[PDB]
Amino acid sequence: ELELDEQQRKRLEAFLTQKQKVGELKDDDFEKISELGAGNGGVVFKVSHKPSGLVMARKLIHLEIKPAIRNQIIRELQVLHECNSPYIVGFYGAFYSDGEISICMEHMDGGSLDQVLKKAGRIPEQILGKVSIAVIKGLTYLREKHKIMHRDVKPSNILVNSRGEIKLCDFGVSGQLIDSMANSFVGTRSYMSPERLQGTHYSVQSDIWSMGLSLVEMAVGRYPIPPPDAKELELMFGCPMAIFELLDYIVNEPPPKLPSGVFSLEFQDFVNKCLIKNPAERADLKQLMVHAFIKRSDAEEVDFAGWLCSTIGL
Ligand SMILES: COC(=O)[C@@]1(O)C[C@H]2O[C@]1(C)n1c3ccccc3c3c4c(c5c6ccccc6n2c5c31)C(=O)NC4
Ligand SMILES: [Ca+2]
Ligand SMILES: [Mg+2]
Ligand code: NA
Repeated sequence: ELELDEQQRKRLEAFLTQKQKVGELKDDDFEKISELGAGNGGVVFKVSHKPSGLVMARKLIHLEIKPAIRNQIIRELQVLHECNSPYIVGFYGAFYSDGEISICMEHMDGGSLDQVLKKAGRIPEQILGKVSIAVIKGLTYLREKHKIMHRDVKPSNILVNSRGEIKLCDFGVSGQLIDSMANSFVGTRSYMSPERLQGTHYSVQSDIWSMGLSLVEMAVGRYPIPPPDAKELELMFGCPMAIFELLDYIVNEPPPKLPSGVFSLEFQDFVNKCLIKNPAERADLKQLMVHAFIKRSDAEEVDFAGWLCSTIGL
């Protein structure tokens, strides 16, 4: 299912063309255009690579560690240079400098589905059908060609742009970086599968669960954990807990689910097969790739770009 499209394949080569001319990334070649978002561990800025004129997203993570340690990280990130999927943010290059490690990539003017949600309030099903295909497709490539998991699926990790592109970002690739980052830098797991919340079996199934949870929140408009009362259900459509509480409520409670009537049965059944606790029972990639929801959505002609640009102003 990793086949390529004409327009897509043409866009994949474009990046390559540019990436070639850019050359070695140097700290003094960048110019801060603005801040994009606070990503746990470091910060993301909208920079300008003066020498090339290109606009990029520079991730900065301050890690005062031994040189060999740093030179090590940069060695691991060199892997992202091989990732070529229209469902994953284009990588430009990484490097260290004066205390910080820089991760330069492709800028996504659409932002994260996290912000998009806030703007829209709640994403339409037909739209969520495009995201599913994207995320679903992304994970496959991450495993198919790159034999690695994502390990961190959430609305904030789903970047989109004015071209109607949906790509994933924030997937671990450097063990050392994670090690050094694990220091003070630490994020939540409220989007993680229960299986992992027990040091048990964890594969793409863990990502598939993450997605399922995200899709619901985007569809409903809020975090679907725990299950919102009926007062809101009839409010939002017509019709708190501690980081450790949810972490367990997620393990000792019935998985969330999309409210009936408002959504399509196929979609409802789709998420459900995603939020199946037992990673063994939960649907696998190819299983979802051929799920009625994905087939119906893959066929639907949805102008994602238009709706997005209209939902955020763009
Ligand atoms: C709260 O926001 C986040 O966690 C983001 O994923 C979302 C936010 O910053 C983060 C840290 N982020 C990241 C966290 C980790 C890797 C990449 C990003 C990231 C990228 C971009 C943007 C972005 C663009 C426009 C508005 C906000 C944006 N962000 C990113 C990127 C981008 O255009 N290209 C990569
Ligand atoms: Ca400098
Ligand atoms: Mg993260
Ligand atoms: Na600098």
